[PDB]
Amino acid sequence: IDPFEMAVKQLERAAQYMDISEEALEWLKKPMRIVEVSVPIEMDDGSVKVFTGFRVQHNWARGPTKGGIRWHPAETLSTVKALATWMTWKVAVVDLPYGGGKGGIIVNPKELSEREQERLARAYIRAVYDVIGPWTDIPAPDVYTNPKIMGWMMDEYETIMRRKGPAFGVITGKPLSIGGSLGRGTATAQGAIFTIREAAKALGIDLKGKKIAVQGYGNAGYYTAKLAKEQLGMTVVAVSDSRGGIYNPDGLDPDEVLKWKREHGSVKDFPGATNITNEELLELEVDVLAPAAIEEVITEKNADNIKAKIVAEVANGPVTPEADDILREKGILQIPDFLCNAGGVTVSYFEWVQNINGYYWTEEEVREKLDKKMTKAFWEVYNTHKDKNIHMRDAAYVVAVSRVYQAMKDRGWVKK
Ligand SMILES: NC(=O)c1ccc[n+]([C@@H]2O[C@H](COP(=O)([O-])OP(=O)(O)OC[C@H]3O[C@@H](n4cnc5c(N)ncnc54)[C@H](OP(=O)(O)O)[C@@H]3O)[C@@H](O)[C@H]2O)c1
Repeated sequence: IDPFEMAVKQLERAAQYMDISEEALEWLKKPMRIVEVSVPIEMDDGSVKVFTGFRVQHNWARGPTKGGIRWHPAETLSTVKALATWMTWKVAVVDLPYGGGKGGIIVNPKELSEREQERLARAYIRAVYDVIGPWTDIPAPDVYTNPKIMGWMMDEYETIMRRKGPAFGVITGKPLSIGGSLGRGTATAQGAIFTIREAAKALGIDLKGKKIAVQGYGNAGYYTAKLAKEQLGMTVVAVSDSRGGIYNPDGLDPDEVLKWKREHGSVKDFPGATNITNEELLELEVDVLAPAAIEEVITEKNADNIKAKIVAEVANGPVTPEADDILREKGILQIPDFLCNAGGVTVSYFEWVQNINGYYWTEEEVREKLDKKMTKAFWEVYNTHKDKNIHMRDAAYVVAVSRVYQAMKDRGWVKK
C-alpha cells in the first residue's frame, strides 16, 4: 500500500541509475512468496484467540531468505512486504548468501503474558513451518520480539522437524545457552563503528580525538557512542534521547550517561553538561554525526545547517531524501542507513553459519569477520559512489540490486 509502494519507488529510483532489465525490475517489485496464516492460541482464560500472521519472502536468488519477526498491532501486509523487500538489499549490500524476508503477527504483546507469548510464538512456527527452514527462510529478532521468543520458536521448530537437521539455524538471535552468538548485543553499533572508521579513512580525516554527536540513546546509541569512544578515539560531546539531550565539549562518558538515564528515566540534566534539545544536537560542529532514534530526524528544514563531516545513519530512515541531497551538495559524506545498520544482519548470518557448521566462534573471531564484511560492504558502496558520481544511498542500492540481478541471471530466472 503506502510502505510497499515506497519500497517499489526506491527500487525504481535505484534502477534508473543502473543497467537493469525491465523484466528483472518487475520481478523484483513482486515478492516471491507471501504466506498468510491464522495463528491460533489458547488464551489464559481458556478461550481461543486467532491472530493474523504474515511471512513474506521477497527474494531468494542470492540464497535463503533472512528476515525479522515483528509483533505490532498496526502491522499490515504492506509493511511486511516493504520491509522484506528492504532487507533483501540489506543482505545484498554486505555480500551475504541471503534473501530478504519478514515475519509479523497483528498482535498487542503488551497484554500478552509469558505463557501467551510462548504459545503465540509456537503457534506461529506451527503455521509457517512449511515455508521456512534453515536453508529456506531464517527469522530474526525485531521489535517486540526478544531472544526468549526465539528460544521458544527454535524449540517448536526442532520439535516439528524431529531434529532431522540443524534446527539452531532456522532462526537467529537465539539465547547464548542454546545456539546463541557472541557479539549479538553490540552488533549493529559495532558494525556502524567499523563503517565510521572506514568513512573517515576514505574521506582522508583521522579520528584521533575527534568529535562525534549521537542523537538517540537506546541500546544501539549507547553502544555506538561507547565503542566509538573506546576504539576510534572519539570524544563524544553531545547525546540526546527522546526526552532531551546534553552537551559537553570536554567529552562524555557513555557509561555515566547510561547510568544517569537509568537512574532518572532520561539523560536530562546530566552533571557537567548543558541541557540541549535534539534540534540543537543536529546542527552542532562535530566530525561524525549518528542519528539513533525515530525515523526522519533530519529534514529539509534542518539539512543545510548540518556542520558534521560524516553522517552515520545508525537508525533506520533518519534522513529524508532531499535532505540527503542537501548533505551531498554540502560536501558531507554520508552512510546509508541500511548499509550502516548491517552489523545486526551480518552477525545473524554469522550465527547461522555457526549453527550450520556446528562450530561456535569466539567474540574475537566474530569481531574480525564482521570487520571484514563491513569494510568490504562500505568500500564497495563508496567505490560505486565514486565511479558513478551518485549518492550514498544510490550507490548502496546499485550494489545490492546489481548483486541480486546477477544472482537471478545466474539462476536463469531472468534471461535478459
Ligand atoms: N536486522 C535484523 O535482522 C536484526 C536481527 C537481530 C537484531 N536486530 C536488532 O537488535 C535488536 C534486538 O532486540 P532486543 O531484544 O535487543 O530489544 P530490547 O531493547 O532488548 O527489548 C527487550 C524487551 O523485553 C522486555 N524485557 C527486558 N527485560 C525483561 C525482564 N527481565 N522481564 C520481562 N521483560 C523484559 C522489555 O520490555 P519490558 O521491560 O516492558 O518487558 C523490552 O522492551 C532489535 O531492536 C533489532 O533492531 C536486528
